Amino acid sequence: SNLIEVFVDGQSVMVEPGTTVLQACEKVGMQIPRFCYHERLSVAGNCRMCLVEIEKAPKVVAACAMPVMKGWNILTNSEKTKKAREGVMEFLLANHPLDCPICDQGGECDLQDQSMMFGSDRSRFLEGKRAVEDKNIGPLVKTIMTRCIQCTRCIRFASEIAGVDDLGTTGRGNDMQVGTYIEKMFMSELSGNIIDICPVGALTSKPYAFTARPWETRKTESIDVMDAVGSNIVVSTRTGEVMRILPRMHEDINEEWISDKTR
Amino acid sequence: PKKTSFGSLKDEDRIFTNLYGRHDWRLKGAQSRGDWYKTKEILLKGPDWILGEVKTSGLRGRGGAGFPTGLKWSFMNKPSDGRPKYLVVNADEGEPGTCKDREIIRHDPHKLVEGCLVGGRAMGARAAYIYIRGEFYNEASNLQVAIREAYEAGLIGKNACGSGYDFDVFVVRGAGAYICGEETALIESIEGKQGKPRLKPPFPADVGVFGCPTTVANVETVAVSPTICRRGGAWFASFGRERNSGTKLFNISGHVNNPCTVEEEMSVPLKELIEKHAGGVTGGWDNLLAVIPGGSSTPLIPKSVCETVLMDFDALIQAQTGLGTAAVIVMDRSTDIVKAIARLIEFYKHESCGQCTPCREGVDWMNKVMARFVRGDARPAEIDSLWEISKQIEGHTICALGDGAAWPVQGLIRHFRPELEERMQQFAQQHQ
Amino acid sequence: EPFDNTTYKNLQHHDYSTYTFLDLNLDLSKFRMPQPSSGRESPRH
Amino acid sequence: GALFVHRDTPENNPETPFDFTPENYKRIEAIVKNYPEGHKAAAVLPVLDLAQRQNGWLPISAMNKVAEILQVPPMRVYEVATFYTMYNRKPVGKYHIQVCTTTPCMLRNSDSILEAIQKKLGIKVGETTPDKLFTLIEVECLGACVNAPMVQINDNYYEDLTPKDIEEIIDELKAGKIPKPGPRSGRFSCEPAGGLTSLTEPPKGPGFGVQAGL
Ligand SMILES: Cc1cc2nc3c(=O)[nH]c(=O)nc-3n(C[C@H](O)[C@H](O)[C@H](O)COP(=O)(O)O)c2cc1C
Ligand code: SF4
Ligand code: SF4
Ligand code: SF4
Ligand code: FES
Ligand code: FES
Ligand SMILES: [K+]
Repeated sequence: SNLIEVFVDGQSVMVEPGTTVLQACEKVGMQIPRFCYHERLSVAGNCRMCLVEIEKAPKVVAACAMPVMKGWNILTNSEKTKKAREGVMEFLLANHPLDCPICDQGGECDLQDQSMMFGSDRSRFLEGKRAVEDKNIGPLVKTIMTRCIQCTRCIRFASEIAGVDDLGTTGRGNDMQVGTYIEKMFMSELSGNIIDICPVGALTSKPYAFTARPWETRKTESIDVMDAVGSNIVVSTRTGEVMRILPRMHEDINEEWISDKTR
Repeated sequence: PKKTSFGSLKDEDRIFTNLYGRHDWRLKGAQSRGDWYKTKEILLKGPDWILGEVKTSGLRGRGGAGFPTGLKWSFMNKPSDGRPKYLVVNADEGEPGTCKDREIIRHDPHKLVEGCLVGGRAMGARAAYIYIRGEFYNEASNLQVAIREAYEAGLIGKNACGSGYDFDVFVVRGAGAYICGEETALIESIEGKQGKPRLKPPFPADVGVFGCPTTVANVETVAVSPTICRRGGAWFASFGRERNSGTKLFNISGHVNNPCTVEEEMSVPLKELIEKHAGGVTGGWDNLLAVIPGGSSTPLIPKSVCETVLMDFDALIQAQTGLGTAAVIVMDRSTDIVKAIARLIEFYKHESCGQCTPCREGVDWMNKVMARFVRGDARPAEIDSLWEISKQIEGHTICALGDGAAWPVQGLIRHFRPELEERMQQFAQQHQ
Repeated sequence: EPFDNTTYKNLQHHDYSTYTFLDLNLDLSKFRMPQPSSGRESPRH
Repeated sequence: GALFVHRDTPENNPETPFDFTPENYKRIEAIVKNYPEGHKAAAVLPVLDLAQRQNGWLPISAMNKVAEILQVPPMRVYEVATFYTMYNRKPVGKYHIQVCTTTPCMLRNSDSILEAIQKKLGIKVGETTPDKLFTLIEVECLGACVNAPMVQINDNYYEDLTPKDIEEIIDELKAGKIPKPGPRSGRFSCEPAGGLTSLTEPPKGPGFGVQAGL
């Protein structure tokens, strides 16, 4: 009907008008790299990791924000696309702390995984690194903000999901710091969910700190009983012990969020 | 048929006739010089007539990009959806080396006010927001006085100039950010948010300030619009090369005998401009090292190119640089070229918004390297690394500030590489 | 009135003060026009 | 020292007294009326600058008040203050000396200006004088590149300076007089120093050059 026709690496896909390059690539099974885009949050276009080449076009476009146009051929595995990803990852890791062994996000980090798949194998950064202060936003979320990649997912979640506008950016440039400026607690019935969306170890669970690693946990899909919503969850168990509760996506109930009590 | 020589603009063909502040800047004086004249007839002729004349003039934006203005202003010429429509005038004037817009605002304010109306009528706008940098307090106050004078005299307001068109002109002051000169960042600063640019699409003509159709224009671009309409576009096209038509305010700064602001015909030879108005280079043309033609965000050119380069959009592109704001910075052979360029990178470091990764981290990374290049604490193989770092910041950023911090570094590596290597090896001998 | 090009006529700014710019905007309020309305007191409404 | 986090102090705390004066509320009402209904947040910057002009700096209470009157989340006001460099989140002197050190002003020996002020006021860049009259900082291009070297003190530009002149400007400020803004060389603005090379002929009167119909 109103569907338009676009090509992803030459294969035709029919997409509704308003669809993004990103969403089009999904319908052929390709996942564009991402750090800032989240399907349930507002588009930001700041990480620049989604950049993808359009054939017969000289500039790479941010797939997360650019609508598809009829006739576009999206080159997800081109040299220009692959070189853009390597450059962005190089900037992301330049000031990133060498904390993977001491970082609870190890083994389930998108920066680690997307560096391995879409990044280089070595560094050419011969300078010093940035260091940031740590910010206390309550007893449930641990902040090691030197690991932040400034994706603003936490800022958007609090404003657009929790309805709390307490997280923001202070400063500009390399010194831009996510936080509350003042000493404040991000206490809410949905506070813990910023831990999941944060793709790095900047925001982590204090109760779960240091107890386990992702690979050694068995995943059990159960249900939450703290309330009557029946939120679908995953129970991570190691050696006959319960280590953490994670959300399991159910569109018609909890989407991909759970309450702090459940968590 | 053809003009193969350009320059020597006669004062009667100049547009900014009080550029130096030697006449009255209030309404009475400006009306003598020709402002606010038959403006009722311009407005009644219609939006299509105003846009058509601006298209014929070949006018291009003086803010930096140089996009054809008439085509840009015609995006807004469309039926209303219910939302208002606004004209935004960019007086942020943040580009280092550039000071043209300060004079227009403070010595010829009423040209700007009249341009808002004529530009606004063409676009269909209901008002104009003139965004002026916060350090231009005295200049901002002068504009408000002028706007009050026009409001009291019926030139702007309800039924302005007796044309049946309602137009209001507001002035909003920034608080200290070069990045607010970027058209989308400027919009967001007016809306009350951090001066961080937007992604395009959406384009400002569809979604702009307050989520309404908007067009962002430079002070010089707007100020010349009334004059183009009275005297005619062909007059404005009579000057300059084809597709580089018009007259341009130039700012000559640096190691010159008489640094100055001056209006000259587009495509004027660069050597003529410096020698004629500015008094030449300190120590003469043979002491010239390099020139930055269009402000910090433009690659430098060495003396070998400065001899025979015309100051227009196209010619400076073929030299691997850009006209930009037409702000000329001149460095002599006594200059430490690397230290000069490094300080510009240090400026882009302090002005990046931090929104997007390649400039938030890359510009810092380039700054740190260039600082070492100054002391020589680097190996010759880091020069080519800096080039690739620059090319990873170019085309991968939201705005053009990153594009504007890579091109300067690319210019130094392109034309002054031997200077970089010579400093490195000297530091190696000293550390023996 | 005779043409004199040897004086700087923009000398008013030597007297401006801290509150000048905002005072003039206050005096300019009466001359404006009715602003347009989105339809809600704020985006948070 | 370039900190973008707030730690409560005896002088700066959410209960530190600050409210606009009755005159400044009327000024606010004009500021808020310049923008469409439903977008009062657009007034954050101008209203914030108003608070700093009344008080001299922006304490944490000042930011909160701006948010309360505009019904804006307090954090969003904190973001604006930190992003923009004209907002003083620490107390500054009665006179705020700003020196442009960018390349065009650096090529014309703006460093000499910076060294002269340091010697006379007995302070290093970024520090405040013991008497709290003067505060020195380096800044970027201030829009007066042809008139370099230049400094801004409060809201006035003093241009085409020389090490002697900037000491004079300080001396006048110390005594009580407020010096005269503008180039301190034998010229008035951006005009070619030695003499005008353009706009020497009388300006052309109205109706000159008008096209056929118009
Ligand atoms: C970092 C940055 C700073 C800019 N500063 C200015 C400025 O101070 N004045 C200006 O007119 N344009 C500036 N621009 C260009 C604007 O983004 C925009 O292209 C221009 O204002 C459009 O006006 P025009 O069509 O009349 O040229 C800047 C752009 C960037 C990326
Ligand atoms: S966030 Fe990821 S890349 Fe960074 S230290 Fe933690 S595990 Fe390593
Ligand atoms: S703390 Fe995490 S979610 Fe928030 S901006 Fe930083 S990386 Fe993104
Ligand atoms: S390139 Fe720099 S200034 Fe432009 S949006 Fe990205 S971080 Fe901000
Ligand atoms: S996923 Fe598109 S810029 Fe981050
Ligand atoms: S470089 Fe100093 S005012 Fe522009
Ligand atoms: K996390």
